[PDB]
Amino acid sequence: PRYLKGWLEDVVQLSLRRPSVRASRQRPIISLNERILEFNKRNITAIIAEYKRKSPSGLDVERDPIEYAKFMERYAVGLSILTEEKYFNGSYETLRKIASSVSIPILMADFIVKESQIDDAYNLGADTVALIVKILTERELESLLEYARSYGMEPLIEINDENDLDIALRIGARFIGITSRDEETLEINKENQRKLISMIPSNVVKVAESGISERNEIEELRKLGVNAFLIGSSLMRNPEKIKELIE
Repeated sequence: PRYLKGWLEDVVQLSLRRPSVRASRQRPIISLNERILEFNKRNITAIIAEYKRKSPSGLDVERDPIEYAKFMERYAVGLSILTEEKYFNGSYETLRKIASSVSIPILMADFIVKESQIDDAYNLGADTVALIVKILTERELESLLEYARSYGMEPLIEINDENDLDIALRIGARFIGITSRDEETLEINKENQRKLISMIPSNVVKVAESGISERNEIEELRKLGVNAFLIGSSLMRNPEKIKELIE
């Protein structure tokens, strides 16, 4: 991994020791990025709803994950399942049960630093994974991207600054998450998010992440080229909000 400190250094060290799983996957990969493009062509707002019990940027929510996933299956373009344990209270077992229960694309979101976490995602039923440029070196990014693609997955490459974006383009990313939240400091800066979005080629599928709460923001960002929107805590607290954001 890259040189880090504080909680990111910790979570990376923890992730290096994440025990791998032995599970058999049940269904072919279904592409999240391709379904987003299809929603775009159908003029349907594409929201990726996140399931997460806890995070550094919110209070814990304890709700039925299957109920949540089945509700969101009617409206969301895909689901993101947090599986990091210490800071997000995630679990691989929640990923597996949700993936066994719904038929929309599933992104496994964690701090992926080793190949066996990609094996884990595949074996638990996820259709893709996130890779985070802030924590991975160029070499790790290219290797883990190639490995995920060898399973048929197209990872979401997560960026937060111009240097991160340059690397995502350097490694040939086709699917980029532009987060307004700096994972190290938790600062939300949407001016910077919009700047990075404006510098991404048209043929990359772009997901705006963090700080999305109003239909009007979705409309503005769509006009700026954003293809989909990742929304977590607001929907953990009030799942029905997704209905307003799509209409």
